[PDB]
Amino acid sequence: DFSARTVITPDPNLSIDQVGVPRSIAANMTFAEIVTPFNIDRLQELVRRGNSQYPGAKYIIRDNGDRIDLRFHPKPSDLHLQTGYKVERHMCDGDIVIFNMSMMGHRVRILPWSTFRLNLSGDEMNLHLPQSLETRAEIQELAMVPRMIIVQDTLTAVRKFTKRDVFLERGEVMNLLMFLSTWDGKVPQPAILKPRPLWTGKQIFSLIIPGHINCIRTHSTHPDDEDSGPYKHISPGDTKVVVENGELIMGILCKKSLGTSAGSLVHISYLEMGHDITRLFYSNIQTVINNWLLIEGHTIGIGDSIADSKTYQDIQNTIKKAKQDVIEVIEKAHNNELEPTPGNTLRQTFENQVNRILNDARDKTGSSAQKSLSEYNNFKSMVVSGAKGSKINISQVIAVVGQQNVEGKRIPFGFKHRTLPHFIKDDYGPESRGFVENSYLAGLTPTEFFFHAMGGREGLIDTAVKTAETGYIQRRLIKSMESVMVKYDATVRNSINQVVQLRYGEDGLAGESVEFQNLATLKPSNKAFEKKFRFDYTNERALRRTLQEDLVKDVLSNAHIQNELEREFERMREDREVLRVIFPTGDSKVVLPCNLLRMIWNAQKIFHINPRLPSDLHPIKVVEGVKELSKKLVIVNGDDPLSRQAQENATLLFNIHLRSTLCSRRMAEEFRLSGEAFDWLLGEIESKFNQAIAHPGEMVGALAAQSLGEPATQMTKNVTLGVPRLKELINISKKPKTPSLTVFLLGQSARDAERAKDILCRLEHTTLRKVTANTAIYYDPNPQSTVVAEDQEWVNVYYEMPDFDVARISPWLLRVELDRKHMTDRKLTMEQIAEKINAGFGDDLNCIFNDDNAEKLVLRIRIMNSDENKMDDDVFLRCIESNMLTDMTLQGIEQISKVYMHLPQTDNKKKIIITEDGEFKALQEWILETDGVSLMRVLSEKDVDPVRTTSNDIVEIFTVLGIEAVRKALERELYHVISFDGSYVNYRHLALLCDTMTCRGHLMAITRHGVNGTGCFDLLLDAEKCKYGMEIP
Amino acid sequence: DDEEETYRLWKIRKTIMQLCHDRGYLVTQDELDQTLEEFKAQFGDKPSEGRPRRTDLTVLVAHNDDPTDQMFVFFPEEPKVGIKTIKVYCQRMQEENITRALIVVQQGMTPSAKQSLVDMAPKYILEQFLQQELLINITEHELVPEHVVMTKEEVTELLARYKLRENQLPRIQAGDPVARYFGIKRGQVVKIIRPSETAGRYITYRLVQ
Amino acid sequence: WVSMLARGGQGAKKSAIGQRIVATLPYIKQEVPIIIVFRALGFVSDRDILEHIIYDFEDPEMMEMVKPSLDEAFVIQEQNVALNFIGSRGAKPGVTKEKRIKYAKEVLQKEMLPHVGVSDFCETKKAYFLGYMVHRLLLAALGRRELDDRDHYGNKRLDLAGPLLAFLFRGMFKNLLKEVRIYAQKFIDRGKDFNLELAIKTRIISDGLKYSLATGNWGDQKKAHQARAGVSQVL
Amino acid sequence: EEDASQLIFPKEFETAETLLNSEVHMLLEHRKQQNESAEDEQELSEVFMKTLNYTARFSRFKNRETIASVRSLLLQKKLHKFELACLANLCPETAEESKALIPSLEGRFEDEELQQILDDIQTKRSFQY
Amino acid sequence: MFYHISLEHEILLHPRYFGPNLLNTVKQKLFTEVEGTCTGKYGFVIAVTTIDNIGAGVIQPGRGFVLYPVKYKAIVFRPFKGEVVDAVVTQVNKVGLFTEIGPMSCFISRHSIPSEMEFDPNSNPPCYKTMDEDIVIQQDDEIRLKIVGTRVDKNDIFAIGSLMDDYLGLV
Amino acid sequence: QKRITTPYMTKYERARVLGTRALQIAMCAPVMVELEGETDPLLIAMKELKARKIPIIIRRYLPDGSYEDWGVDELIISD
Repeated sequence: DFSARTVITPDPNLSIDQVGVPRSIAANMTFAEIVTPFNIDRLQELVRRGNSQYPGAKYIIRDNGDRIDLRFHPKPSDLHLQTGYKVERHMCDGDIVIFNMSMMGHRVRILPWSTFRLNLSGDEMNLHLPQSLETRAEIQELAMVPRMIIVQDTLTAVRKFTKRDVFLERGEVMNLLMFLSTWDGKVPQPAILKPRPLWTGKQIFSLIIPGHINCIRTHSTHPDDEDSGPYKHISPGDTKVVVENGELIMGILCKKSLGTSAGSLVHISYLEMGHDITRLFYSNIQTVINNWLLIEGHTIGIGDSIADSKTYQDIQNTIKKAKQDVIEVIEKAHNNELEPTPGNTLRQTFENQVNRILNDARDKTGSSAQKSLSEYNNFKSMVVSGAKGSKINISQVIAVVGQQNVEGKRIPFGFKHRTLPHFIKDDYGPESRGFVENSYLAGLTPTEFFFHAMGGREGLIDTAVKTAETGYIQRRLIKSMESVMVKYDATVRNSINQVVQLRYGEDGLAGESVEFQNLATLKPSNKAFEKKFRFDYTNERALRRTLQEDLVKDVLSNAHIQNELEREFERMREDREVLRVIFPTGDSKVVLPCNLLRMIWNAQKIFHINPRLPSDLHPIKVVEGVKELSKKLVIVNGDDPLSRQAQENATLLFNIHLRSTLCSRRMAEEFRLSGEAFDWLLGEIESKFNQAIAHPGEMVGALAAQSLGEPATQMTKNVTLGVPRLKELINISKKPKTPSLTVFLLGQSARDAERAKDILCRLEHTTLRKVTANTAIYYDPNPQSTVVAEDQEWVNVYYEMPDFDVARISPWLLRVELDRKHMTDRKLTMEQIAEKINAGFGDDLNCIFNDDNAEKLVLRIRIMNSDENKMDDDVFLRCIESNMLTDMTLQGIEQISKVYMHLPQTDNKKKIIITEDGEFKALQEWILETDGVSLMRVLSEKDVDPVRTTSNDIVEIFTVLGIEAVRKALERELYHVISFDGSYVNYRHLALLCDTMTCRGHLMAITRHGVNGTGCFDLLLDAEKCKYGMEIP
Repeated sequence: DDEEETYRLWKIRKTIMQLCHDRGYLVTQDELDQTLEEFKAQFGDKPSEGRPRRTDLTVLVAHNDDPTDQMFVFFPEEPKVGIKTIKVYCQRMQEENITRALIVVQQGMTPSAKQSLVDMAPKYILEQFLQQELLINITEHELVPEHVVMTKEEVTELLARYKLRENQLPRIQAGDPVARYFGIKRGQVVKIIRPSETAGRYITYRLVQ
Repeated sequence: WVSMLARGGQGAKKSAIGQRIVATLPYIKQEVPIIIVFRALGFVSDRDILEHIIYDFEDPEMMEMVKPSLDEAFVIQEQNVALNFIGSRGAKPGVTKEKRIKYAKEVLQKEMLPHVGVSDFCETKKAYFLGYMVHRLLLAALGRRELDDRDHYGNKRLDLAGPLLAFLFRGMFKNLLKEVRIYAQKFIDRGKDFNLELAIKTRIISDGLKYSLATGNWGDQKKAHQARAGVSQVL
Repeated sequence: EEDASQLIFPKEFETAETLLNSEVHMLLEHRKQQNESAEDEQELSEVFMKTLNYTARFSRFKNRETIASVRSLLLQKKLHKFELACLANLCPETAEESKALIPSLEGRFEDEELQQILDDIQTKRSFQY
Repeated sequence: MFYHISLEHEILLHPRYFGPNLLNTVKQKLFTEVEGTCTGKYGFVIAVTTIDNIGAGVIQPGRGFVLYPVKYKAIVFRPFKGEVVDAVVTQVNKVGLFTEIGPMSCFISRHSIPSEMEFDPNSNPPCYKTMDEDIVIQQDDEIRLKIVGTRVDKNDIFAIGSLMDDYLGLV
Repeated sequence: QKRITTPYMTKYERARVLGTRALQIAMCAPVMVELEGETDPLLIAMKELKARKIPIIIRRYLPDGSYEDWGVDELIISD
């Protein structure tokens, strides 16, 4: 029953799940309901109301299937209904509706006005009503908003609300607590009892936090040195967020702490409590903050944009300094003083230097503007909380708009060498080329306005096409993975029943319950790891402090316990080695199902564990308990060796992290958990992991497409990225835009710069055109003539030897000069060039080279004597001349235009090698990024790493390394573009896309059709269980 | 260039010897990590324009499980490989009564000669390898995971546990460089133990078809 | 389109001469060398060809570029041969040899460069404009002249209701003569005079302009070509 | 049981050769000419008139020479006969458009080569003014 | 879609047409039976190009009508399922766009039309236009649609199209 | 017996079992558990699952064609 579309308006009072609908729309919509004795009267009254009154029924269906219209009401008897009938009663409060392939269900609430109401936390929409009860029950159980998951108007006020300055009087506190649904009914004790009660904002928000959840976060304006300083726990600026037993003890909340992220209050509550409790957390925050906002209030005005005169002078001074610096750079290029970089040309180098000066000025002036804003300033409040806007937006409003780049470059010369008629010809100044030195508040000059429009026009065009392209990818991905689903054997299979993945995400765990954490058994070196993990029972005094007197005696009484303690450490050390190969990059961050660190903290608070007193937990219990827990956690159930081997692989990281986090030393050194606390901890881990198992019947393929398509909208040496690369990755097209290849060097040359140049030259393809200066065809009657005067001195001595002079020689010549500068860069030699010409072309012609020490290099080429004795020699020389200047490769590999060599500052490119001490260290190794794909030949080159040398073109990798290597390469390219803008996507979703494409053994283009189901189990009735039961009537 | 040829031939020999070891044949320890300095010493002369040629580069190895399953690695020693030379090699192999042999073909191969590998009798198994391909070891590449060939006994047990069919398992082309490196044919399942970031280790099985 | 072949291609003779200029006539399917065109105009002498194209004989850079173009047209020395050469690839080549010259003569005189000259005594004027087009190409090829900007509004003209309706008015008027001719054709052959009142059709002139201005599709929907939508929109 | 996207249809149509919308107009015109004057018969059926307007409106080519050139140009490639008329009739602007509209082309045509074919059709199709 | 086929049709000829050059009557009769009709298997027979050959005339016993199996070359319009082809809009209604693919008429349902489109009864003439007004489908508008399915009714083929697929619309 | 599927009950199974049972309850089906005034059919079925009384038997079809009969009571639900 599709409804009429209507505009959308916000409604903070309504819950996020609830949706507001007008009476008129609900009147047209009908919901068929089966009448039952328990609600026979309810249908009897509603049908009596009629269609004129809103709470009525459009039609009534009898058992035989006949539909009777209630508009007419011909007979009272026909109005009367019997049990088992179906009545199409009009939609009322409490009904479930579904609208925007993943759709979220909502609970309809009737409101007077016409426009729809949605508690966002505009565009028209049509809400669909599920008529059947079965799907209605299913929708409310899995498709509700709480299971699917804050406005910017609340996050900004939340940051102000949690500020230590905020103090609430008794009267104000009453109103805030009234809107709190999850309130125990008891007013908390004021923080400041005298001289007058004053509740802090955190105290009110403490009740908002549900249950007891512990998490540590940091405010956006958190100085780095503050954590290292002595005031780390007592934050001078309240920039550290800590929650204990569900109480916000300290810290100002913001998007980082309260907004959705890897670690946040909402995220922690979702895992700790669930979805239903989390929704109340959202509702309480929105309602309570809104009421308080009426007291504090949020606004914006000119005063925010008007900065102090001191900063204005600095901004203008920086702008003036930048403008003068640009002129100086222009003057240097005017007088030829500027020297181009070896990796760029003069024209491009000048554009780079000027861009940095202007770009740096905007950032420096913009940064000063951020510091200029006071705490009371409204502009600072928005950015500080991170709700809306950005530091760049304030910079363009206060300090400077910045350069207006068009098509990735400055304003082009639309006219003859001048951007606009007003500017002089061939003007490369700031104003002429579009540099906007005036902020929005100050006002732009007439020239700047047009340049600003040109920059804005490009963004609008890009935005218009970005949505069209990005939307196309979303539909294409869903179709190719619509049938992908997890079956009851914990395997991922499509409609054809082909195994895409043995286990979902290669682990068999859901992507929602997993939480980010960093196991600390790989980063520490061979000195810190042993001290922090290996239990030391030799120190009598230390054990007494850590363990009670009886425990110390027990461990030192029998050697059986001592052996187990050392054995547990050996397993951890063994786990340390396997992690290194698994994580060559050495990053500690990893995705795991349940967070042990948070769970341990919860146990400490639940049982009130204090580190002062000795821990009564037996260390042998930790190792024994962990051993039992590992067996209980099962991914591949079975007893066959394949299942046992798969089980270890599936839980390889979890067991390693579990043992490292839960060990004898840590449990008695820092965690200090008691015996009872550990027992509860083991049970919680087992329950959390069991709930983390991928439930069969989940459309992981559809989930992955949505998870991969959402970041695609926020996407948009020169390496193409964003939508253009994303299209080319799914579009297997043989010829990408910029198919670059990264070359990694090894050995001594990998460190030196000059030693890496020869590799650069031997990889880059150079032709005679790039090394030649000029060429001409001169005439010499006799061999000894040499009409050219300059070369007569050196040709004579060389020609004395009768080489190829046994017979007549044609009087033609093909003398060609070689550029001196180009030869030095390539380190070429005259003999090398001559050898290729003779060997490459054969014995058709003979070449003569001069001394290298000569300032000008002369290369004389004449047709071979044998061929001399139809283009005999004159026209042929013209033909051959063009050939050797176009398709002649003195040294290099074809399809390689240029090679970019530069030391990589990024850690990923840098080689990471385990040091002798143990701590990870990243050395500096030169990397040569080259345009084009020649992986087959580039890899088979001297002083080139055959392992780490990888290309960005999947097609090239397929023909060289195979389909299996493409799966990893495709993952890297997909992750590289997704992570370029800072967005992150779960690896399981990315792996699924690559596996499906490579499932058939060859690269498959994503289904271009892009047109765009719980049937793996059937419910069966049992007579034995039906023997018991009494009918309600 | 004679000096360039020494490295080019040395890499082929080093990769070829490692190819047999990965396949499952008995290979001497010294021949796997044999150094370039020893490449010239054990030949005693420069390959190009010298006594050391490609004909004597032929190596003989025996399968670890059974010594009677020897393997051959022949070198055409010519810019292009024709039918006549191919017929000689298998005819030469007939005397030794061997079932598998490897041909290290140069960059150019006669299209007619390619048909020789298709019309050969089922007991004939000739695998072509370009000179450029063998200059680098594909297996050692970081992107390429560890590949292990699954025996017939394991395949039947594997399907029984997972209740899978040949078509359901992921497919891999027979012409893949990794498949050619292991010399696997249709109906063979390759165990891929890749270092998955999520679970650490993830074993995947692909059927050649 | 007076195009210039790229240097990418390689051949026995193409590489030698290298880059040569080829001009495609509006009614000639194939690309004929520009040099042959001048020969058809009447400038048989090769020097006259260089005079019209190259204005500065002192500069040798431009002279070398035109040399390869002369090689293709060298075999065609006489003007009649040049006219014969062009007519060979005409859209409707004549059965007899003399007809090819006539067709080429009409194409170059009328079809080619109508604006510079439409009569039969504008050969000198037409050649000068043709040489200028080659000269403009030479400057761009050598890089001494910047390439014309596609988006430059000076290179774009705006057609308003006046210019637009002027083109449309010709469509009905041209059809109006056909209606008069066809109507009179049956009358004329019978020998009796035909009244003009019936000959002139008011509907074509009235409905013809009203049709496009209402629906928005220009031209004649009877014509087998793609229409222009989006103009004459509802105010 | 038949689908154009998957190139599945009754076996009878395999022997048939596809025709362009503009080309069919010529065949209809030839049929129209003889019926109108060559023989005195009943007026042509309404179905014939309806398709004549459709072909004329969507006729992408002026004369037979343009039609023949495109037919010859596409015949040199391995284009299937079903795609021969469908591509010309649709006249996709770019290679990306053709593959999405024609799933079959994506199977055996690359993103670059096909683009060089569609643009050739553009140079042949004639616009009103 | 247009094809060139060689079909077989049994022509029933009355004995009244047994006069001189009776083959001409058979030839002209074929220009009325298979011409202008719409067979459900091969689609609309828009026109006939030429006649291949005329088979021997077999006299049906009892009936007395001679049967002439004749082979002819003709062009048909068979809409294949799941085929995208241009169409012409003939009328627009709240139910959905009504298109015209050559001789046949194809109907587009409202659901198949993208959700962004919204029917406007106020605008003269009616035309499915979205809120952004970027694309509008008026009458006699050349639009591209994909035929999801075709059904044969009363010796005629009725097609159902959709525009949910990418690049379907005014372009 | 010899059942290899997870002992726990998936969310999809829980939603369908309650939905089908709720539909049955609305059609004058008997209720095993005691009725304490719960009118809404979903609530009646929800407590039935809690008490492990729903007669519905889940037949999970394995991808290989085999099926396992898992009872709702046998499966471990999460409350």
